[PDB]
Amino acid sequence: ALEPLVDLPIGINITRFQTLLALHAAYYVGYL
Amino acid sequence: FELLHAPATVCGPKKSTNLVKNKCVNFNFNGLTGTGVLTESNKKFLPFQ
Ligand SMILES: *[C@@H]1O[C@H](CO)[C@@H](O[C@H]2O[C@H](CO)[C@@H](O)[C@H](O)[C@H]2NC(C)=O)[C@H](O)[C@H]1NC(C)=O
Repeated sequence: ALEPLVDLPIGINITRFQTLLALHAAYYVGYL
Repeated sequence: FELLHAPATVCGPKKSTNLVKNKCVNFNFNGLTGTGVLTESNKKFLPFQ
């Protein structure tokens, strides 16, 4: 169960995203 | 105006009283007008509620 962290009233009309990786593990993506 | 059960951040200039407990009172919390006995409770609200 996931509690909220943040809400942004920032008005973006989004359609796309990506992650960011740190360098000089795995990740999973699903939809609502 | 946003009306929600989430924490308020804009309020009218109503002066806050002290809190009175174990006694029947006519309360108002952030515009939440009601009437009842306010008392300390073991309901552990999550930090966002
Ligand atoms: C939100 O932004 C998108 C572009 O990022 C707008 O365009 C999309 O929706 C239109 C609906 O009429 C389509 O005509 C476009 O082809 C479509 N474009 C893409 C790339 O998906 C969209 O209109 C915006 N939302 C509103 C309510 O206008």
